[PDB]
Amino acid sequence: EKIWRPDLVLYNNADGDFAIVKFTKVLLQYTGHITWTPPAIFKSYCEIIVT
Amino acid sequence: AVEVTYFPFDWQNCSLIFRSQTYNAEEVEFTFAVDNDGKTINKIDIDTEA
Ligand SMILES: *[C@@H]1O[C@H](CO)[C@@H](O[C@@H]2O[C@H](CO)[C@@H](O[C@@H]3O[C@H](CO[C@H]4O[C@H](CO)[C@@H](O)[C@H](O)[C@@H]4O)[C@@H](O)[C@H](O[C@H]4O[C@H](CO)[C@@H](O)[C@H](O)[C@@H]4O)[C@@H]3O)[C@H](O)[C@H]2NC(C)=O)[C@H](O)[C@H]1NC(C)=O
Repeated sequence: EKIWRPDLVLYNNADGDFAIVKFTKVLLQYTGHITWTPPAIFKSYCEIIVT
Repeated sequence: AVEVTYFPFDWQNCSLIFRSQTYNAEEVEFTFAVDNDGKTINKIDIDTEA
């Protein structure tokens, strides 16, 4: 929460969360490199063919 | 995951996996707690009071 982040969104979200809600800590290296690996539960629309 | 083959006369193997969400093994490590006798409690503890 303390740093700028990309605002990644699941565009084809069905009825769950659109973006990351679990704001876990980021690993910051001395070179300025940041790795952020949040968990999520994605509920995504998928056209189901039942033929 | 439920092994259904002998349901309802079945036995299961359920895992409980604990880890640090933030730190790698070099930064934070784990050891099992020892009992009053100094024996390592490498199992789920069961207190008869609770
Ligand atoms: C309930 O569920 C748990 C978890 O699933 C089971 O415990 C696991 O059981 C499996 C075997 O079924 C164990 O896997 C075996 O581990 C052996 C030891 O190597 C491990 O540990 C060393 C530690 O230094 C590591 O370096 C290594 O990478 C491994 O993690 C291996 O020798 C075994 O190898 C065999 O299988 C592999 C394929 O998986 C083959 O490639 C090999 O040639 C060989 O045939 C195997 O990998 C696993 O470690 C257990 N996890 C634990 C104990 O935490 C319980 O057994 C299960 N209880 C039941 C069913 O009663």
